[PDB]
Amino acid sequence: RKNIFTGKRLNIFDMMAVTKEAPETDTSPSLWDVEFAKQLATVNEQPLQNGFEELIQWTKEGKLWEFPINNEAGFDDDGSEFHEHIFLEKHLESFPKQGPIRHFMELVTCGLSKNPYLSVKQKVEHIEWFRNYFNEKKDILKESNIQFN
Amino acid sequence: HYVDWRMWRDVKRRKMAYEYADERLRINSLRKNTILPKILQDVADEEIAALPRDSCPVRIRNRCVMTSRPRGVKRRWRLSRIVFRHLADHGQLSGIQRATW
Amino acid sequence: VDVPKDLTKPVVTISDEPDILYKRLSVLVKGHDKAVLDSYEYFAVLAAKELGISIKVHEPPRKIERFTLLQSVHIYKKHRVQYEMRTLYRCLELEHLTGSTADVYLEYIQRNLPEGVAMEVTKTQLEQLPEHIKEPIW
Amino acid sequence: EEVVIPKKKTWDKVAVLQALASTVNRDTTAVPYVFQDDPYLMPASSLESRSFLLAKKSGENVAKFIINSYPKYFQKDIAEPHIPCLMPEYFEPQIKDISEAALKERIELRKVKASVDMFDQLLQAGTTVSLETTNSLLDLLCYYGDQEPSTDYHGVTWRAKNNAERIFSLMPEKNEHSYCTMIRGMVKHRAYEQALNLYTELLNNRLHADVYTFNALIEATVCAINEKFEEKWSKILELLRHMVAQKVKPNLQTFNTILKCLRRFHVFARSPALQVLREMKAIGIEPSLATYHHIIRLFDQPGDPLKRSSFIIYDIMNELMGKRFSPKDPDDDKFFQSAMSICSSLRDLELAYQVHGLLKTGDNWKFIGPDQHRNFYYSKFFDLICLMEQIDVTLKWYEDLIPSAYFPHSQTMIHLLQALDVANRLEVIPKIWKDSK
Amino acid sequence: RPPRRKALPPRTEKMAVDQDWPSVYPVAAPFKPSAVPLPVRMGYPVKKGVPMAKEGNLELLKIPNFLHLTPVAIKKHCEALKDFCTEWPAALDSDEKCEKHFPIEIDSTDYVSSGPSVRNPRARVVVLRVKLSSLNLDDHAKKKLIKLVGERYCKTTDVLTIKTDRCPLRRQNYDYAVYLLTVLYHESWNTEEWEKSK
Amino acid sequence: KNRAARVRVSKGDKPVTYEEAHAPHYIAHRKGWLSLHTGNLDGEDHAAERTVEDVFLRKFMWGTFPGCLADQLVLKRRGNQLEICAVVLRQLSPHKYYFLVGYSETLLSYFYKCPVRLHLQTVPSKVVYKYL
Repeated sequence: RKNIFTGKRLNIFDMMAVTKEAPETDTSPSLWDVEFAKQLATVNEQPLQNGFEELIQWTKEGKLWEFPINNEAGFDDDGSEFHEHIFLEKHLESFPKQGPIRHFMELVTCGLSKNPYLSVKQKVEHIEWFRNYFNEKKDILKESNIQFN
Repeated sequence: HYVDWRMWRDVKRRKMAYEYADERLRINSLRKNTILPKILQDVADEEIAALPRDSCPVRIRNRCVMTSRPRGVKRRWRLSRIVFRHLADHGQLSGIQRATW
Repeated sequence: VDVPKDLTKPVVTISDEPDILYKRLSVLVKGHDKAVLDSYEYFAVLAAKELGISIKVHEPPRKIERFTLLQSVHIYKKHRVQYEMRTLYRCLELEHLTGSTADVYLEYIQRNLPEGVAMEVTKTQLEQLPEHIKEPIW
Repeated sequence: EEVVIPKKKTWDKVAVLQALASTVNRDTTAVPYVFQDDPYLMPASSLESRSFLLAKKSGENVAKFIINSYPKYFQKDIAEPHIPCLMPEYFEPQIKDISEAALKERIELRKVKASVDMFDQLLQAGTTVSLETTNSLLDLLCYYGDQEPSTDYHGVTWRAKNNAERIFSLMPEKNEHSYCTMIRGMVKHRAYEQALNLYTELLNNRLHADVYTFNALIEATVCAINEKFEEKWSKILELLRHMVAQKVKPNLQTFNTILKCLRRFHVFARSPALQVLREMKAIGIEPSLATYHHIIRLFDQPGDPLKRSSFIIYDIMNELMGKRFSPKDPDDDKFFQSAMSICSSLRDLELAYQVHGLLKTGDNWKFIGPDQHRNFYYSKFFDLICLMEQIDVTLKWYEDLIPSAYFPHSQTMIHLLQALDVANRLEVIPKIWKDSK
Repeated sequence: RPPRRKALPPRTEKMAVDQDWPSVYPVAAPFKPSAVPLPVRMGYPVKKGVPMAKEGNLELLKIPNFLHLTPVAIKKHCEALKDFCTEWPAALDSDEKCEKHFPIEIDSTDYVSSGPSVRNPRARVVVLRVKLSSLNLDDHAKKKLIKLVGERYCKTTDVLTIKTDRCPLRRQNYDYAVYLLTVLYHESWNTEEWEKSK
Repeated sequence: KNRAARVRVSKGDKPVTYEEAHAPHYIAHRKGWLSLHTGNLDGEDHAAERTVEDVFLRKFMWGTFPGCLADQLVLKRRGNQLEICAVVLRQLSPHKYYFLVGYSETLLSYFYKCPVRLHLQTVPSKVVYKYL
């Protein structure tokens, strides 16, 4: 005739004034916690009731594409920006300010800027290789009276 | 386990061309221009000649991907005419039907 | 009698960012089958009508790419086989729908896109002038 | 004239799929979706259902074994975006030199022999190891009790001759975690006496045990000795007071372990279990399905359920009605089985209907448990329905559940036949036989 | 001799005429004869024959059936999805008002195809369009901008069209289009000394 | 005389299914394609890769279900999904069928990095459209 939730208690722990508002989530996870989480997942583990649940699980696992379809989904070119791809003149600072070498590297940088198939790293690598090659060939260039740096 | 030794040679050529494509492009860009001095262009010619022969893209042949046939290959499907006909006449290629008009 | 007593629903969060406005979505579906395209058109039109989206339909002219191959394995050049790959089109133009509605409708019609039917949706995104262009910085 | 731009509604990548799935109910005529919808491959019995699912899982395991054995045949990734879960999985350590990084790598890879050898070589060579690295090694060893993990192919389970205690002795620096992991491993492997001894060592060292250590100690204290209920009750209260003094706040696992261990005494612990539940409610540690299931199993005993068990189940159902559950305890799945068991025992069809409605509300159905538990639950539910319901609603339930929910057993069919005979609706008797076939 | 398993009767027999069809087919699935309670027949009939029955009919298995998209199912799906939609601004009743308030139109394309790879380079193209009338320009700035853009401006439609396709991503191309519009506008409003040689 | 994909009449007793009976010039006229994917449409790409995948799938499925297959496969592709619809004889016990289904689905999913489903329809015997 009495509610079970109301009555004499253990009276060991008083009603906590404030719950834990300063969690220790910064701690590293333990194998015990990993297995506890695995069991928490297992208690919900059930066979798929219908095809919609299968699609939901596949989307969660990443096996199935998200919709609406984004052809660039799951791909960012290292978070680059348009100015990094196009304005590559800043990478020509190791080249003569004026001269035939500057003209050729201007052509090369224009071609690279027009190129949408190369990441910024590869575009920079091309210019770096050109710089290294010209440095190794500075003798011939200076014979032709064209200074390189 | 390729179809024939010719297919193996083509695979090796494709792999080497992919490996050396960046350097070949850089050296060709150094060559195919008039801005740079002639001596540097001649040096670039010698350097690109010194590259391995199989790295040249012109040596790549579009053999069939299933019978190594070097001719009659449809580039869109990379199959010889005989294999393509065999698959299309059995209905195993989507949307391909006999053309009658 | 085994109906669920309560229903669970997905979470739709009204963000504070203003939604994107779309002037026109041009969903161009390509297929090898006219009946399949007609059924897909009926499905998409019914979905748009039940979702309160203005929609128009038209059929761009088909493209029949043809090519020829030698028939016999050896010689007999005068005998050939000609194959073709018909591409039938259906363009659905959806006018004046927001970004959320556009995303929902596109996801619904793309997840149900029949096999053998490709889709090319073109989105016209209405935009306002940037601050640098409203008045000259000069 | 002003134009307004509506706010952008945002949702999860599966929100549309969930919304669509909300509109489809369960196909009564169809077998569960995991099977093949073909007459020759539709399972025709509970045994056939279990065997078919086990065969499918065996095929998946064989495929995974071959993938893992020959990873070079599946390394060609042609998927965009990348799909990590479809790539082969490696089980070989990369850091081969004896180092702390190699030890941590082996611990993460759960290679017990490699981890033990790495620790031995590290100790012999004198290279540096942190307290956290040795703590992780102790976690790995004690949780498994040095038992080698089981893969597809390649009682007091605590071994008397084990490397966990050996490494603990070899451990120069020990902390709260170092004692706690060994205590938890001993309790998990039912080495209660050694766990209590190490807890005494921790108390002597003036360290503070974690809540998990307290739960393990409660289990060890209850299962170590055979005493009257009051002795274990006083011991549990003393451990709780120790936790209070140490200022550690308990969790759901604490009271869950307390009830699970006190389940032995039944009538002795009946009212004290109510006191524990009241304490849980006062603290704010909301009981989960496992807590109620443990209370049900404690109050369950041959005798007269009308005395106290009826009150317990009715109060539990009144409390839980209209509440969506969540995964809180690893034993949350067995609640519905025991609930339906008592529903059948009490012959209260209304109570069973309330329990089933609670199961159907929200995502509570996912807590129905494994295949055996689901079959038992539905068998008891259908037996009660046949016993205590009008034959028309009984037949409606029969159509709704079987075969979509479960495959009936001969006893359930006999009960249905008895109900039909009571209703004098023998015209269904032939159909039932076909159903039996 | 081991017993031979007997195939069960199809569950279409147990179906009801007034059942809920979307429950049977929630998602796109191949045509299952044991699950479709219709006496459909497909196949070119033999002489003095009938079209092949659905059981074993590979032709029906080939068809991308719409049995999961019946009108009842479509209506229920739309009712469920109505919660996700946002109402279009009722003020913008016509394209005239849209151009009045939103003078920049950005065109982009998403391509859906069957395959394991979703990448498609053609999706990176962005097309910005703006009516010079909707911009704020004078006679000289408009004349200079027209010469600067060249073929991108169609005097018949008074629409400037900037097409950006040189960046790998669509967002980068959109940013480049905005930047190009900005610099073109600023140079148009900028006057050079050598412009006096006109 | 044309010989492609035709079953020449010999005695009037050899049974052939619907697909075997029809000659290549009946494709898209009286019989649909056995594989449906957007590769061969206008402007689309990766037709060769899809064709190679289809050929390998057909060979693998024929060699994985020895004598079980009662007809050619149907390879449908929706997005990155891949449904293999097959018609199989009722020879093996369903345990072996389920084992093979799980095996083939998992192996093909890991080999082509796409979610592969396998739908089997069982028939008592090879369906006979006519006799040749």
